[PDB]
Order: sequence, then C-alpha cells, then structure tokens
Amino acid sequence: KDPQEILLNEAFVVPYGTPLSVNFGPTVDGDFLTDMPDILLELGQFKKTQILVGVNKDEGTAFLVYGAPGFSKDNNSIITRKEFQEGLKIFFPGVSEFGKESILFHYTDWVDDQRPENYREALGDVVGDYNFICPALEFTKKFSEWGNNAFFYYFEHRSSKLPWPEWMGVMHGYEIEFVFGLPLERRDQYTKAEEILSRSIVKRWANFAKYGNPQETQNQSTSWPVFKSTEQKYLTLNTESTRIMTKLRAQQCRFWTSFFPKV
Amino acid sequence: KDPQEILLNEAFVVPYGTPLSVNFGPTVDGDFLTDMPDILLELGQFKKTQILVGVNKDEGTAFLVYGAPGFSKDNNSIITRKEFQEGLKIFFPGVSEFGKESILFHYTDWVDDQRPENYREALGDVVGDYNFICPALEFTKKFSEWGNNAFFYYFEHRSSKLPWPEWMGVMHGYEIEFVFGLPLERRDQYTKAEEILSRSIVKRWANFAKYGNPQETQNQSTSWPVFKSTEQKYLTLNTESTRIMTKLRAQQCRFWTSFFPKV
Amino acid sequence: KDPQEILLNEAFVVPYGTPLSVNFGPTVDGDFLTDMPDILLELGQFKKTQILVGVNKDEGTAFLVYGAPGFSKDNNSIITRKEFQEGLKIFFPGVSEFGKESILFHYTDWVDDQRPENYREALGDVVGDYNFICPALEFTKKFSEWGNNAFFYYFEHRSSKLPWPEWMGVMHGYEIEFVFGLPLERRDQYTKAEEILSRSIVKRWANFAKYGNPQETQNQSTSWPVFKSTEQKYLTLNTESTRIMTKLRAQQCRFWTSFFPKV
Ligand SMILES: *[C@@H]1O[C@H](CO[C@H]2O[C@@H](C)[C@@H](O)[C@@H](O)[C@@H]2O)[C@@H](O[C@@H]2O[C@H](CO)[C@@H](O)[C@H](O)[C@H]2NC(C)=O)[C@H](O)[C@H]1NC(C)=O
Ligand SMILES: *[C@@H]1O[C@H](CO[C@H]2O[C@@H](C)[C@@H](O)[C@@H](O)[C@@H]2O)[C@@H](O[C@@H]2O[C@H](CO)[C@@H](O)[C@H](O)[C@H]2NC(C)=O)[C@H](O)[C@H]1NC(C)=O
Ligand SMILES: *[C@@H]1O[C@H](CO[C@H]2O[C@@H](C)[C@@H](O)[C@@H](O)[C@@H]2O)[C@@H](O[C@@H]2O[C@H](CO)[C@@H](O)[C@H](O)[C@H]2NC(C)=O)[C@H](O)[C@H]1NC(C)=O
Ligand SMILES: *[C@H]1O[C@H](CO[C@H]2O[C@@H](C)[C@@H](O)[C@@H](O)[C@@H]2O)[C@@H](O[C@@H]2O[C@H](CO)[C@@H](O)[C@H](O)[C@H]2NC(C)=O)[C@H](O)[C@H]1NC(C)=O
Ligand SMILES: *[C@H]1O[C@H](CO[C@H]2O[C@@H](C)[C@@H](O)[C@@H](O)[C@@H]2O)[C@@H](O[C@@H]2O[C@H](CO)[C@@H](O)[C@H](O)[C@H]2NC(C)=O)[C@H](O)[C@H]1NC(C)=O
Ligand SMILES: *[C@H]1O[C@H](CO[C@H]2O[C@@H](C)[C@@H](O)[C@@H](O)[C@@H]2O)[C@@H](O[C@@H]2O[C@H](CO)[C@@H](O)[C@H](O)[C@H]2NC(C)=O)[C@H](O)[C@H]1NC(C)=O
Ligand SMILES: *[C@@H]1O[C@H](CO)[C@@H](O)[C@H](O)[C@H]1NC(C)=O
Ligand SMILES: *[C@@H]1O[C@H](CO)[C@@H](O)[C@H](O)[C@H]1NC(C)=O
Ligand SMILES: *[C@@H]1O[C@H](CO)[C@@H](O)[C@H](O)[C@H]1NC(C)=O
Ligand SMILES: [Br-]
Ligand SMILES: [Br-]
Ligand SMILES: [Br-]
Ligand SMILES: [Ca+2]
Ligand SMILES: [Ca+2]
Ligand SMILES: [Ca+2]
Ligand SMILES: [Ca+2]
Ligand SMILES: [Ca+2]
Ligand SMILES: [Ca+2]
Ligand SMILES: [Ca+2]
Ligand SMILES: [Ca+2]
Ligand SMILES: [Ca+2]
Ligand SMILES: [Cl-]
Ligand SMILES: [Cl-]
Ligand SMILES: [Cl-]
Ligand code: NA
Ligand code: NA
Ligand code: NA
Ligand code: NA
Repeated sequence: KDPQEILLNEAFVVPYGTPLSVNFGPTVDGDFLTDMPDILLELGQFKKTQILVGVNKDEGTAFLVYGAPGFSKDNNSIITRKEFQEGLKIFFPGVSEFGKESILFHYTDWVDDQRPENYREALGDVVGDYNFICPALEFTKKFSEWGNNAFFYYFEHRSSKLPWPEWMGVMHGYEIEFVFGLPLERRDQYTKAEEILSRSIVKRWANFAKYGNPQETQNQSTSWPVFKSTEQKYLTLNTESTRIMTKLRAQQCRFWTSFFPKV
Repeated sequence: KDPQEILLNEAFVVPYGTPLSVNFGPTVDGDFLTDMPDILLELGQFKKTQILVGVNKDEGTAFLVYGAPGFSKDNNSIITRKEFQEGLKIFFPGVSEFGKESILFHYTDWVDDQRPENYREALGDVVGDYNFICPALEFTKKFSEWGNNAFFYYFEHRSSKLPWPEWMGVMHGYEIEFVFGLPLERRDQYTKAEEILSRSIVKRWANFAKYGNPQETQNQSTSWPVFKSTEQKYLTLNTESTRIMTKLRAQQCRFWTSFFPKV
Repeated sequence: KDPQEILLNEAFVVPYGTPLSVNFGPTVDGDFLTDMPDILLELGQFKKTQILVGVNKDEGTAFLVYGAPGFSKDNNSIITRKEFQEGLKIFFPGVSEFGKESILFHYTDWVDDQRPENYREALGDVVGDYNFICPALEFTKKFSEWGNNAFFYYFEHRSSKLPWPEWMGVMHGYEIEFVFGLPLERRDQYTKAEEILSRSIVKRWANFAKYGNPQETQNQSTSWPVFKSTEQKYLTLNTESTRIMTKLRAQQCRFWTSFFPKV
C-alpha cells in the first residue's frame, strides 16, 4: 500500500475516537515490553535510578477545542451543564452512564458562587486529571516506593507569547520552550521574568542530568525536596515564587486512581 | 486637666512618631507584667494552653497612606527608589543609616522584571513583616516549643466590599468582619464565596473555643495541622482553596528576627 | 616573551589587588574542573573518602603588615577606628560601602573594656575568618554531609622560635614545621613541650594517612571525634591540653557564609 492509504485509514480503525485517541501505540509485545506494564511498576521491575516528573496546571484544555461542544479558541467557551454532559460523552465514549455520572458528581460540587465558567473549568480538569496529572503522580509514588529519589514539579506559568486564548491557561506542551531555553534569547519578546524562569529550569534540568539532583544552588533558590510516599512534596515552577507544596490533586486523584478504574 | 488637654498633647510626648506609634502602651509594671515579656516567652513562663494565631497577606499597606511620600488611597502609588528610601526614614526614624540600608538591601533584590510597582510593594512588605507577620510567627514558634498545640493561619482574601483601593490588597483589620460572620447576612452584598468562607471561619473559631481544635469537620475541609517548630505548617484562608503551606516568610523573618534587632 | 616580562606584569592584570590577590589561579576549564566547584561540593560530586581539615588561631595577621595602614611587624600596631575602616578598604576593594559597614558592624561590638588592641585584633579576625576559617568549616560540613568521616583541628600554639612579633599570634603557615617534625630535632632550640606537641601531631597525621583515623592511641591522649553536621566537634592542638570543642566561630561564620555573599 501507498503510505497515504495507510494514513488515510488510521482514524477509522476504531468505532469512535476522541481527541485523545491513540489508535496505534505501544503494546505488550513480549520483546520491548515483557508483561503488562502496570504489573512491572507495581512489582518493582524497572531500572533503579532517579526520576524527575511533572505536569502543567491546565493539561486538559488543549483537547477541548477539538470537539467538545460549546468550546472555541475564539471565545470564552462559557458552557452549560448540558454541554458538560455532552463533553463527557465525547471524552468517555465506551463508558457506562453510571461511570459518566460519577465524573459529573465528583467535578460539579461547587465551591460555590455561580460562576459562569464552572462547567468550562471542570471539563478541562476532568480531562487533564484523568489523562495526565493523576497517572504521573501515581507513577511517581509507585516508582519512589522502591527506594529511588524522585522529584515532582507543577508548572504553572502561562507563556506571555501563548497564541491560544487565556481561558486555556497553562496548557499542555507549553513548558517545553522553557525547558529548551528559548526565553534566554532576548531578541524573542519573552518578558524578563520568563528569561529568569527558563534559566533556572535549564539549570535544574542540567543539574538533574549531571548529578541526579535538580537544584539551582547559587541563587538562594527554593530547595527541591524528593517526592516520597506519605509526604508527596512537589515544587511549583512559576515566575513569581517557587513553593514547596504537598499532595497535588489529592481528592481528584483518589477518584481517578481508586474508583474510576472499577467503572 | 480637662481630658481634652491630655488628648491634645499625647502625640507630642515623643520627638518623632510614625504612623505606627504607640505613645502610651503596656509597660513592665511589676504587677500585670512581672518581667520583660521577651524573657517570659523565651523561658516558658506563660499559661500552658492551645493558641490560634494568624496574619493577613498585606498587613503593612494600611499604614503607608498615613505619611509615606508618593502614597495615596486615590491613585496606584507607583513610587520611586528615592520615595522608598524616604519612606524608611518615615517608618524607622531612630534607626541608623546602616540599619535602613540593610532593609533596602533585603527588600530590593528583584525578581526581576522592572515592574513599576516594585518599590510600592516592598514598602508595604517591610512594614507588614516587621510589625506584624514575623513577630506573630516568632511568638507562635516560641510558644509551641513548650509543648502546647498552636495553629497558624494566613488570611489572603480581599473583601469584595473593601473601600480602600486594590493596590492595598488584603489589609490589616479586614479579616475581622469574616470572623464575626458579617458575610452570613445575605442582605449585605458580599459574594456567595464570601458567605461560605465566613461560615467556615466562624465554625473553625467556634470549634477552637469549644474543643481547642479549629477544624471544620463536616464539609470535606482541609485539615488544619498544628504549627510545630521544624515544620511550621500553616493554613491559608481564601475563597478558592485552603492550602497547607510551610515556613511563611522564611527569608524575610530571618532578617527581622535575627539580624535587625542588632542594628 | 622573556619569563621576566611575564612576571613583571602579573601584578598589574587587575585594577586593584590586595595582599591576598591570586591573579592567576584555578579556573573552571572543563577538563581538570568540570563545573563550578561550589556546585560539585553542594551536590556531592567528589571522591568519597576521609578528610582531615584545620586552621590556625590567627590566620589573618600575616597579611596585615603587607599594606593595612598603622600595622607593622616592628611595633604593636595599636590602630584606630579610622585605620580599621581604611584597612577594610584595602582588603575589600570591590565591595560596596554597605558591604564594608556590615563587616565593621559584625566585628566591632565589644565585649567591652576599651582595650586599645580592639581594632587591631578585629582586623586580623576579619581577614582570617573570611579567607580561611569559615570556608574550611563550610567545606568540612558539606563534605561530611555525604557520609564520610571528617576530622577538624584548631591549631593554637605559637612557635617559641617565631620571628614575627607577638601581636600576630598563631600565624598562618606556622603549624607546618610541627607537621614535618622539625621540633623533634633537639639541636634546634624548640622547647620540650613543642617536641611533644610535634611528635603527637606527626603520629596523628601518620595514623590518618595509614588508617584514616588521626588518633594517638598509646599515650592517654584525647580522642579526636569525627566532625559531623549538627555537633561540629573539633580538636584543639596546643602545648598544654588538647580539648574537644564545638562550633568554631559559629557567630562569625554565619555572617561570612550566609550573609556576606549577598552583599
Ligand atoms: C463559542 O463558539 C462556539 C463554536 O462554534 C462557533 O465559533 C464561533 C466563534 C462562531 O464563529 C460560530 O458561528 C461558530 O459556529 C459556539 O458554539 C456553537 O454555536 C451554535 C449555536 O449558536 C451551535 O449550534 C454549534 O453547534 C456550536 N458549535 C460547537 C462546536 O459547539 C459557542 O456558543 C460560542 N460561545 C460563546 C460566544 O460564548
Ligand atoms: C498619588 O498621589 C500623591 C499624593 O498627593 C496627592 O493626591 C493626589 C491624588 C492629588 O490630589 C495630588 O494633587 C495630591 O497632592 C502624589 O504625590 C504628591 O505629588 C506632589 C508632586 O506632584 C508632591 O510634591 C507631593 O508632596 C506628593 N504628596 C505626597 C504625600 O507624597 C503622587 O505623585 C500620586 N501618584 C501617582 C499619580 O501615580
Ligand atoms: C607602627 O609603625 C607604623 C608603620 O610605619 C612605620 O614603621 C615604624 C616602626 C617607624 O619606622 C615609622 O617611621 C614608619 O613609617 C606607623 O604608621 C605610620 O606612621 C606615620 C605617621 O607617624 C603615617 O603617616 C604612616 O603612613 C604610617 N605608615 C603606615 C604603613 O601606615 C605606626 O603609627 C606605628 N605604630 C605605633 C608606634 O604604635
Ligand atoms: C473492533 O472491530 C469492529 C470493526 O468495526 C469497524 O469496521 C472497521 C473496518 C472500521 O471502519 C470501524 O469504524 C468499524 O467500527 C467494531 O465493530 C463496530 O461496532 C459497531 C457497534 O458498536 C457495529 O455497528 C459494527 O460492527 C462496527 N461499527 C460500525 C459503525 O459499522 C468493534 O467495535 C471493535 N472492537 C472493539 C472496539 O473492541
Ligand atoms: C525624651 O525627652 C526629650 C524631650 O523633648 C521633647 O519635649 C517634649 C515636652 C515634646 O514636646 C517633644 O516633642 C520634645 O521632643 C527628647 O528630647 C528631644 O530631642 C531633640 C533632639 O532629638 C532635642 O532637640 C530636644 O531636647 C527634644 N526635641 C525638640 C524637637 O525640641 C528626647 O529625645 C526623648 N528621649 C527619648 C526619645 O528616649
Ligand atoms: C579588566 O579590564 C580592564 C583593564 O584595565 C587595566 O588595563 C590593564 C592592562 C592593567 O594595567 C590594569 O591596571 C588596568 O586597570 C579594567 O579596567 C580598569 O578599570 C578602571 C576603573 O575601575 C578604568 O580606569 C580603566 O579601564 C582600568 N583602570 C586603570 C587604572 O587604567 C577592568 O576593571 C577589569 N575588569 C574586571 C576587574 O572585572
Ligand atoms: C543567578 O543570578 C545571576 C546574577 O544575579 C543571573 O544573571 C543568573 O541568570 C542566575 N543563574 C541561574 C542558573 O539561575
Ligand atoms: C457545610 O455545607 C452545607 C451544605 O452543603 C453548607 O450550607 C454549610 O454552610 C456548611 N457548613 C460549614 C460549617 O461550613
Ligand atoms: C608517648 O610517650 C613516650 C614516653 O612516655 C614519649 O617519649 C613518646 O614521644 C610518645 N609518643 C607519641 C606518639 O606521642
Ligand atoms: Br441532570
Ligand atoms: Br542609592
Ligand atoms: Br563612623
Ligand atoms: Ca490549580
Ligand atoms: Ca502537543
Ligand atoms: Ca526560587
Ligand atoms: Ca504573598
Ligand atoms: Ca484597624
Ligand atoms: Ca476547604
Ligand atoms: Ca580564639
Ligand atoms: Ca606562607
Ligand atoms: Ca592529649
Ligand atoms: Cl500535608
Ligand atoms: Cl518545607
Ligand atoms: Cl554545643
Ligand atoms: Na449548576
Ligand atoms: Na531599580
Ligand atoms: Na546584614
Ligand atoms: Na570605639
């Protein structure tokens, strides 16, 4: 077959995809992957070494404008309860009615003013928590339980140059330019605070690679504590002030991690 | 003397006051107070019981519009370095030139964009840290070292009704209406999120008084941890989400607490 | 170039030197030294082995007679406040006025009789603490935090043969002859107590080299405890009686180590 015919049919190998569909991805092949990877993680079968793991404050927003009803990069996407409900059907197509209601129940207890953006924000958090943030924290816990140092970050800076609208916040993929040091180029119109945030992340990443410890030792920076089971300390990355926090998304991730897999 | 003549002369009993002057206040009288109170605190001579202690995010701002040059409730008070320097002279009149420079040095290392509000914000933090926040945290540490449970809060909600301008932020005195439950009165035009914040603070205060433990046990609230030496956990009070944090103003309070008293 | 022309111009490659100038010294070359050495120390990137570290009681005095005003090997060098101030300008040429005042402030709070030698002694301690003693103790702490045994000494014996005047005390470089065992030669006019001090130091050094433990095991000597973070025990070397002490120069080194680098 022409490579085009293979590409043109990839989308259709599944009866219904979502904006998050991975139609052709890693499998347990008995070669690269010897067993179901959840089993290897749980039972400590992996390379013993240090890890650095993190997520962005609004992981799920990018996906909402690829098909969730009432969303748009070109307006504020204030959506209704009905739209939220439709959006779950878009993101959780094989899931039972009870499964989808349990998501609605966990995410729509406000908190409290009404707050036209309530449903818009909840849908981004559903998608970001389920797909990115809770699995990263779960991976980090299970990995650290076998004795290795782990460092966890929560990136919460929105790029001053971001072409996506404000409501989408600190999107998926938008720490990358900070990690590769693009704001170090003064010719590029990033702010001065961003040049500093990038320089510091660049140094922490490089110190991690060289020394297994993502500290910035020279500028009176906040010390990055290891992420342990029990305390679960993480470092926030922002332009203002680095903070040590604990138990990112504790209540949300209990939902996705212990209850949702049963549904 | 007529009480008016006493009142009219009170301001002048001091060669130079500041907006923070307490001309006639508590003294060591050998009766109510048997010794210098710093000595009693340090050496554990006080009632052994639980305490609840807290401060507001912008304690020092209220005082700046009573005489610091370039400040005004009726504009944004963007002040210069020269004005900041003059402002220290207004707030630290008996203090040596070196003392005042040490304050300038500790507070003016930015952090980094310039940031026209840099000096305005620093002066509010100088006043709030020196006068309210570091002494409260120091009191809380020394008190808890003698074995009693202590709970510390950082109030960071600006009242939607605040008549003072925005730059003054979460001012001194403006948690009080939340503590006395004024936002519980729906007729009063506080937001719904404020009614909820107040109800929860009212419950924590009442639980503290009745049970020595300022928890809100029924609504899945963040648990308020005791403030201990070493970890120094505190609870943030805000309309969005209560957080447990550590070592409020660590770098600033090291300055005021260990170095400034020598100057 | 003739080697003489290179030598003759070395002094001038810098706009102002001090008696402590190292115009051509180690650099981070990417070969011998792979990174800034403060970063390697802090992040534990060094050979894991035992160390023996020490300093002399008056490290800074030797340097004062190479240019500090009012100092002389040929009189008692009783200097004034003005001379002390001038001396800081000689030793801290690139340093801000505030930086130099902070040194004056930390070192001139007496303690208390006046004490004509006050300023003379303070200037020697400024130079010795900044340049030798606090960096050695800081090196020893950071090295020991990674698990290796460290032993720290404070040499406080003035050689009976010292050609420098008394006020200079236990100078920089004047333990060396004790370490190489020159006082073991009875023909040399060192005292008997010095022969014994040298014999014991020679044995401790040799036991350190052979066995990693600088004990003198046969003569009822004071046991030399490992220097740990937290307790910071060190051994004094003197002709009278060896003592175990703690936290050499604690107050001074807090100044140089945590505050001065900011200035
Ligand atoms: C934000 O826009 C959406 C997305 O679709 C629209 O893009 C707009 C910027 C505009 O060009 C519009 O014409 C275009 O269709 C709006 O939702 C859409 O609105 C109609 C009804 O008016 C629905 O029937 C559409 O199906 C729906 N599209 C999708 C993909 O849901 C949305 O209402 C708007 N929100 C605002 C203005 O707050
Ligand atoms: C904010 O206002 C201050 C405070 O004083 C002023 O109040 C203003 C709202 C206005 O009515 C003004 O006329 C009144 O005096 C301004 O600082 C003042 O400005 C003058 C020079 O223009 C100084 O000589 C005054 O001494 C000074 N007063 C004080 C108490 O410092 C301030 O500049 C202004 N800031 C702005 C607009 O950003
Ligand atoms: C200790 O001596 C110094 C150093 O300079 C001097 O050495 C002396 C032993 C003597 O030979 C003297 O003539 C020689 O200059 C004295 O300080 C010097 O004194 C003069 C003023 O009298 C100053 O103008 C010099 O600049 C100054 N030299 C330096 C390098 O500072 C010092 O006063 C003396 N102290 C005593 C006796 O207590
Ligand atoms: C995997 O196998 C079948 C295959 O059905 C598919 O045929 C493909 C070639 C492709 O075009 C795809 O879109 C189509 O869905 C799946 O069966 C589907 O299930 C529905 C009901 O859900 C039935 O109507 C059909 O058999 C078929 N769908 C359509 C629209 O024709 C089957 O769901 C899947 N197995 C899984 C997901 O585990
Ligand atoms: C306490 O005692 C004196 C008293 O001086 C004061 O006289 C009062 C009745 C009152 O009006 C007050 O404003 C006035 O200051 C203080 O002496 C002052 O110090 C200055 C120099 O700082 C001198 O000029 C005067 O003696 C006097 N000031 C003025 C403006 O006339 C003294 O400072 C104080 N003691 C303290 C603060 O410890
Ligand atoms: C490194 O570069 C310049 C070089 O200046 C020097 O020229 C040398 C060849 C040598 O003779 C040396 O003594 C001379 O200082 C330094 O510039 C100096 O700074 C001063 C002001 O501080 C200026 O007047 C001159 O450019 C020069 N000094 C003199 C006396 O002529 C520069 O300071 C230095 N860079 C550093 C220290 O980081
Ligand atoms: C540290 O601070 C300097 C000067 O204050 C700054 O220019 C540099 O970017 C900083 N280095 C890192 C790694 O953040
Ligand atoms: C707890 O929740 C209820 C109902 O959800 C609410 O009305 C009440 O204000 C809350 N009580 C406290 C003490 O916060
Ligand atoms: C130990 O003591 C002996 C005899 O009392 C003495 O001569 C010798 O110098 C000492 N040895 C050491 C290593 O100090
Ligand atoms: Br419904
Ligand atoms: Br200045
Ligand atoms: Br002076
Ligand atoms: Ca958040
Ligand atoms: Ca992407
Ligand atoms: Ca930092
Ligand atoms: Ca703050
Ligand atoms: Ca008030
Ligand atoms: Ca809560
Ligand atoms: Ca001494
Ligand atoms: Ca020498
Ligand atoms: Ca001995
Ligand atoms: Cl916690
Ligand atoms: Cl912490
Ligand atoms: Cl001790
Ligand atoms: Na609703
Ligand atoms: Na500036
Ligand atoms: Na200081
Ligand atoms: Na004096």
